[PDB]
Amino acid sequence: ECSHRLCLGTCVAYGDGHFITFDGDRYSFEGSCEYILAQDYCGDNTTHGTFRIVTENIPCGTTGTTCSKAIKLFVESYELILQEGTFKAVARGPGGDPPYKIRYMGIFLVIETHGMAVSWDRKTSVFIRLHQDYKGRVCGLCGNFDDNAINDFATRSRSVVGDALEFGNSWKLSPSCPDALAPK
Amino acid sequence: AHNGRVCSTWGDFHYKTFDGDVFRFPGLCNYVFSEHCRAAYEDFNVQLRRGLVGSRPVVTRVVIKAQGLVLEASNGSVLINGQREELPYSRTGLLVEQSGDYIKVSIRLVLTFLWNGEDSALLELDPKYANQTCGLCGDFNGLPAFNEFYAHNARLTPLQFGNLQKLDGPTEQCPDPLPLPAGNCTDEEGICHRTLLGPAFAECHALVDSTAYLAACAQDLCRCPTCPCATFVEYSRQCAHAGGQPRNWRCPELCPRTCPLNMQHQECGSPCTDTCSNPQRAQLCEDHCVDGCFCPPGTVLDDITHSGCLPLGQCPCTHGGRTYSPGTSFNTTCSSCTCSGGLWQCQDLPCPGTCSVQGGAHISTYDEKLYDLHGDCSYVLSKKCADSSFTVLAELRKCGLTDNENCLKAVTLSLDGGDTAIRVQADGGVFLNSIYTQLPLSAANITLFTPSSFFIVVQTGLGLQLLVQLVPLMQVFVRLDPAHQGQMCGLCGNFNQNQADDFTALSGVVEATGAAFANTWKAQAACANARNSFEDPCSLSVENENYARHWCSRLTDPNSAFSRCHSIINPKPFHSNCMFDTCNCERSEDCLCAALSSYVHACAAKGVQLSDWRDGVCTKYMQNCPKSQRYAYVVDACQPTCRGLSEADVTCSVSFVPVDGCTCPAGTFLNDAGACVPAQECPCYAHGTVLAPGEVVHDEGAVCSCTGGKLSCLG
Ligand SMILES: *[C@@H]1O[C@H](CO)[C@@H](O)[C@H](O)[C@H]1NC(C)=O
Ligand SMILES: *[C@@H]1O[C@H](CO)[C@@H](O)[C@H](O)[C@H]1NC(C)=O
Ligand SMILES: *[C@@H]1O[C@H](CO)[C@@H](O)[C@H](O)[C@H]1NC(C)=O
Ligand SMILES: *[C@@H]1O[C@H](CO)[C@@H](O)[C@H](O)[C@H]1NC(C)=O
Ligand SMILES: *[C@@H]1O[C@H](CO)[C@@H](O)[C@H](O)[C@H]1NC(C)=O
Ligand SMILES: [Ca+2]
Ligand SMILES: [Ca+2]
Ligand SMILES: [Ca+2]
Repeated sequence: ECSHRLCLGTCVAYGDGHFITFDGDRYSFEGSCEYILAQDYCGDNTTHGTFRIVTENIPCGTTGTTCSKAIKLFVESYELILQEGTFKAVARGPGGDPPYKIRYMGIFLVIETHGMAVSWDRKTSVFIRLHQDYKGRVCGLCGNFDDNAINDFATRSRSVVGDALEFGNSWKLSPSCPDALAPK
Repeated sequence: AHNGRVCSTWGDFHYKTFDGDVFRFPGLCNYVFSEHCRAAYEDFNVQLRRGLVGSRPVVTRVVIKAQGLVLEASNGSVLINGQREELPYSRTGLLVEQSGDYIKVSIRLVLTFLWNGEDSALLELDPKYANQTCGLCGDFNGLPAFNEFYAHNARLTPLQFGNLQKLDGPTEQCPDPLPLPAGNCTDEEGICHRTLLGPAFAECHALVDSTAYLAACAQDLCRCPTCPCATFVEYSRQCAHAGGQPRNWRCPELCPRTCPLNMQHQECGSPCTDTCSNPQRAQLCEDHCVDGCFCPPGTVLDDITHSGCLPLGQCPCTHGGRTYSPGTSFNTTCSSCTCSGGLWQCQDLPCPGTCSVQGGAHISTYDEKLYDLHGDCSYVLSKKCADSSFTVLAELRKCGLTDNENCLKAVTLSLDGGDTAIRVQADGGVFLNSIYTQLPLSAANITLFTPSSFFIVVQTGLGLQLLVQLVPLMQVFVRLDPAHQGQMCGLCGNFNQNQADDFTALSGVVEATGAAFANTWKAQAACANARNSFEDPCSLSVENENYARHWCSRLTDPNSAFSRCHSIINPKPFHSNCMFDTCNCERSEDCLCAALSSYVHACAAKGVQLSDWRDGVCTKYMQNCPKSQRYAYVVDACQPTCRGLSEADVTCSVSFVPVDGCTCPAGTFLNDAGACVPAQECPCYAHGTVLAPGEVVHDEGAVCSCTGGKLSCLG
């Protein structure tokens, strides 16, 4: 007999491109451009959604194998770039109080939004923990959080594929960017 | 925005530094256009070479060195680390493209280099490079007029300044440009003043001063009169980069531009052109105005077939590299998706769930939660745990020295709460209620028959179908009418389209790993609990290593027969299965071919007819067939029998995934003796009486004939 407290869904984006989406699916994708790690901006109405998280692989001393990440935590009209070891703020829209909070959780930058907490190890792993409210209404490379892991390979046009490369290639920000070839 | 993190080079040798300076410098050699030179380790080294095209001042070669990457742009071509590359070329942190009218090289967190190809070239630099750069672009300290031109406390002319930042070739001695004599012309017609001070750049007057640009426009007027618009273009770029919105100044006479039929040439268009591949890219962009071709609002770009900007609801869709004009549909085995609304509108056809146990150890459940099970007991493979309607049991037995060497040994379908028990062994023996029963058998709606010598089909009316493989070893497959969704229990999971609930035990919690979950479903309390296995048997024998590698690699080979299913089923778990089996299997060929057969059968379940994959492998399963039979890759029906063609058969009314195996060839039939003879040699059967072929007989006032095994009666 277990207490019935809700538990936060968890997406994990780490390493050379391993992802463990919200629904528990696991795969590997070696992408080089900017990829939407999450967003509410997918639906018959995009504009009732709030946040958006993009990531891409920074090399820290060369242009080769990845060494760190670059996160873009958009929250409504705000914005936070996570790179190079700390955060920034490029707030452009309405200038109210922050809908986020920032904390130094051990070896992590943790940024909360009262229902959506992002933890960044400051080098290459991102763990995102969401409230149960956002269930089924998110998308990107952390699946759609529907407790249905088979169809989490749902691309931009929601054409569930059996391949990881197409699913990753769908969520690149700039269509000009070249698609990643076969990972080796 | 990009307030003072920009430098530029345009037109008749006009250089603009980060902090706002402008000066003309008619150099004609290689120069350090910018460089990280006040740091212990340099990050970027961008150099320009300026030359003449007949008389036009151009940039003939750029050499960007950054973080061990060398990028030489010249002659309309790009060299990346010494090798020519086709645009666009992208890598971690780097991307070079032919975007718009230019060549843009963005080295993320380092720089953004635009090069129009002939004369313009613009650098955006990170804010962290302030005060640590040196070159024609200045020092990036923010102070324009005071610190670029003081070489040891002496003020220099732009000729001297540009001559300081000079760099000869290894064997080259390029001179310095002798000062140009006085100018003439100025803006007599007032074109520079009329345009630059005109309406278009109104708010640009609030960000970037036009004095130097006015002078440069006049000076270019002194040069050819088809090349005065370079300064206006540069002022547009600078105004856009400061943050202001430039307005369209181009008129059919003022350096007219052209764009494709659906694309308009705009100054200050949104950089992220929405395109129905990503029709909402332009939602929350961050980038200032950019000039180029754009689309009228509403009709996003079509980057899928390049038909120009197209309406959102008439542009194609893409699936697996295949183009689908909107209006088309494509149905998978499990769902159908139509290309409409700029998206895929997907509905689901009902899909029978599929559990399977392959290799005697690996289990792929209904939720497709593949997991390994090294156990030695009878495990409840599946059970509608509301009732005891059906209960598929599997007995997994240890087959070697190692505790992780298992083989499936039986499949015991209990039924009606244990009233009936159909037990398929590993030799092919089928026991109905613990009594030998040959095949086929049709009773109590249960139908047992062999589509081929490799498989046994146990079809029931309760909903589940068992398809059991005997050759090359024992594997089991289970199909469920989707009606039982979210109702079952057992090893194969509750079939509710959720991979995180598959390890739900009878105690209401999700179990951790495979073996810990399985040890709750053992049939007998006296069994030994399964144990988690980390040690890969592949590490033991190097010859086993090379054998398993060289054969199981046939799975992921893109030129292999299996490639046709790669774009549908990810073959990584199947390759892991093949590796683990072959390395651990005493009969390496048996487990190897079992893995390959498993991959083929799974793919054929998804609806792909993999064929001829046994090239130089597993051919001893071609040859070992029973006499008068033969192999067949697509066996997709019952077995053609003389009795069946004579008097129909309940057997052939069962739909099962097309398995391969040994069967009689087409145009032949197997008589009750089992030998394979053509139709002419097998008899028609009336009332169970063997009525020989081609034989006219009398019965009940009627005359009958047996033609080609077919019975006909007259009168
Ligand atoms: C949401 O989208 C529907 C069409 O799918 C449209 O009819 C409706 O007006 C939209 N609502 C908002 C608030 O944009
Ligand atoms: C550029 O390269 C081409 C060959 O690719 C060559 O024919 C041409 O002369 C070069 N220069 C120019 C200005 O096109
Ligand atoms: C910039 O560098 C100069 C060079 O010595 C130094 O004097 C000055 O303090 C520096 N200022 C900033 C803001 O970096
Ligand atoms: C699946 O699509 C094909 C191509 O449009 C069509 O021929 C076929 O009938 C469809 N299957 C159905 C409708 O069951
Ligand atoms: C099928 O099952 C029903 C219900 O148990 C039973 O009455 C019937 O005899 C079985 N056989 C046939 C041929 O219907
Ligand atoms: Ca899902
Ligand atoms: Ca300065
Ligand atoms: Ca499940």
